[PDB]
Amino acid sequence: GSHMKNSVSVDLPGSMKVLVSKSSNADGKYDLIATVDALELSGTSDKNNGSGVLEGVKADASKVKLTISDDLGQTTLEVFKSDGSTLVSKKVTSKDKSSTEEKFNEKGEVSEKIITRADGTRLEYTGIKSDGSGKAKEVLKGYVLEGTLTAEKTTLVVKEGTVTLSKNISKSGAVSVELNDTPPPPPPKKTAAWNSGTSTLTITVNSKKTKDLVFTSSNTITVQQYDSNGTSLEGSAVEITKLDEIKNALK
Amino acid sequence: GSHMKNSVSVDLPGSMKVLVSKSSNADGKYDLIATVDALELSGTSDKNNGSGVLEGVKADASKVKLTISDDLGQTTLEVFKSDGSTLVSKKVTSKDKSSTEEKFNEKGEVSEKIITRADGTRLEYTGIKSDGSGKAKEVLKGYVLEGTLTAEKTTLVVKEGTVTLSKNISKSGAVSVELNDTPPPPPPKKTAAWNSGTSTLTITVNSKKTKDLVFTSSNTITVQQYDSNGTSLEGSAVEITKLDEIKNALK
Repeated sequence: GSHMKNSVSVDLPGSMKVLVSKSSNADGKYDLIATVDALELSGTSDKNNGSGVLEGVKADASKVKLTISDDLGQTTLEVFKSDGSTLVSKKVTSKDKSSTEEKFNEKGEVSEKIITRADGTRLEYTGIKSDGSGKAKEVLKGYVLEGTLTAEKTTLVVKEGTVTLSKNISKSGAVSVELNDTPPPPPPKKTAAWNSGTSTLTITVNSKKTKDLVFTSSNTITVQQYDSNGTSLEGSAVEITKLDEIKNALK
Repeated sequence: GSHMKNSVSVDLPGSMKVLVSKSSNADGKYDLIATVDALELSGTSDKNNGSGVLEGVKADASKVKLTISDDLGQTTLEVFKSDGSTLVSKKVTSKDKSSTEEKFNEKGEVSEKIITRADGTRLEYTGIKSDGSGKAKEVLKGYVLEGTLTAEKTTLVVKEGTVTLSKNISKSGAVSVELNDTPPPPPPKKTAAWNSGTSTLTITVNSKKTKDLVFTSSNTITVQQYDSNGTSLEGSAVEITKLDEIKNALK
C-alpha cells in the first residue's frame, strides 16, 4: 500500500494507518501519507505524531479528506463530490471503536446515520427529513427496538396489549422512559325494567332506552327498537323466530 | 271397537269417544262404555251427557280410569299399578286441545311433566325432585328455551356475552322477565414512575409496585419483581435478552 522512506507508521482508529516522516521539511512540517480504500491520501502537518489532514482525489474526481485528531483519538473520513464540499459520506471513528457513519442526499444533507457504540450496539436512522425527524432502530444484544427520531430525541416504542413503553434518548445520549396504559372504554352496561301490565321488558344502555321485548299472550317474543335518542319506539315490532335473534337483541 | 245397543256416541277431548245408553237402568243410572288404547272402559253415571268415571283392567292387571268432566270440557286418563292407586301415567286433556301429561317414579310421584298449550307450544319438565325442582324446556314456534324448574316458577335463561335474560313463569302461568349484565372487572391500569437518577422505571398496578425496569449504562434492560405486597424487590434482576421478554413484562 502506502510507502514512505524514513517514516514511522502510526496506528489509527478505524483500522487505518498513517506514515509520518521522521524529518520535517524546509517549513518544519512533516509529511503524512495514508492509503484508505486503495486511495493514497497525503498532507503536511505542524506535528509529527500522525495528526493532521490528508487529502486525495478518486479516479471519478471525488474528493477524499481524512482528519486525524491531535491526540489520535478520533478519525474523520469524508468523501465529497468533485466540488470538494458536497458530502457523499462521512465516518467518524473513535479509539474505543465507537463510530458515526452518515449518508447524504444529492444536496449534501444527512439522509441516514448509524451510531455504533463502543459495545457494538447501534442506533440506525433512515429517511431523515429536514426538520430532523426520521425512522429509528436501536440494535441491542439479542433484540431490536423500533421507533422514530425527532430533532431533540429518539423514541423507541414497545407495545403489549394496551400498554406502551417509550424509551427516549436525547441527542446528548441521556435516557428517559415512560409507560402509558390506555384501557378501552368499559362496555356500557345493559339494564332493564319490566312492566307486568304490558308484559314488556325495556332495555336501557348509556341512559337511553334501546328496545322493548314483549312477551305476548301467544307465547311469542317481539322486539322493537327505540330511536337514537331513546325517546320513543320506531318502526314496527318484529316477532322473534329463532333463538339467535334473542341473543342478538341482548348484544 | 266399543259397541252398545241403544246408545249415543259422544265425542270427547283427547280424540276419545264414549257411548252412553239411551235409557237408564233400574237405579236410573246410565251405562258408559269407551275404548281407550284397545282397552274397554266402563262405568255408570247419574247423568246421560257422557260425563262420569269409566274403569278397566289391562291384561297385566294395571288399573285404568277415565274421568270425564260434567261439561265434557276435560278428560283425565289415569293408569295405576294393580293396586289401583300408584299412578303410572296421567293425561289431562281439555277441549281446546291443551293438555298435561305426567310420568311417575316407582313410588307414584311425578317425575316428568309435559304441558301442551292450546297453541301447541309446550313446557317440558324432566328429573323432577321431591322439593319440586327439575330441568325445564319451553318449546316455542321456531326455537326452544332452556332452564330449570322450582316449586314456584319456571326460569328459562338466554345468555349472550355478559347479559342474562330470564323468563320466569309462575305455576299460575303469569310471566315476568328480568335482565342482568355483569361486565367483567375492568383490568387494573398500569402506571409507572421514572427515576432519572437510577435510570429505573417502576411499574405499579392496583396501588402496588410490581416491577423495576432498569435501563443500564450498558444499553441493556433488566427486570426485577416486587413481593406480593409491593413493599420491596425480591430475587435478583434479570437481564432481558429478547423483545418478547419486554412485552411479557408489560402484560
